Amino acid sequence: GPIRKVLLLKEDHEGLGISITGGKEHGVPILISEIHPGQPADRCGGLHVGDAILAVNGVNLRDTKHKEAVTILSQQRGEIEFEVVYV
Amino acid sequence: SRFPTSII
Repeated sequence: GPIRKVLLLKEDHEGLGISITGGKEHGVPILISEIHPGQPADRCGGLHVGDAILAVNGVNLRDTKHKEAVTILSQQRGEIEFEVVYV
Repeated sequence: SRFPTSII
């Protein structure tokens, strides 16, 4: 599908509210496998199961290993911009 | 999951 830019608002006591799978070491993108109900990703409205996360706050995640992506994603705070695509 | 999954 089309590449999309999506804004997520997270408070400091919260996680993102997603599960991710995949990573470069497995030859697949960082993929959203779950959107947890009522948490920030669900509330933002624009992130969905099956979306590949291409970048977050301008940091490319296309070639990142799984744990690299976890570190990068969990570091982001507040108003967080995602670049995603559903394939 | 086919590959590892992390909740974040």
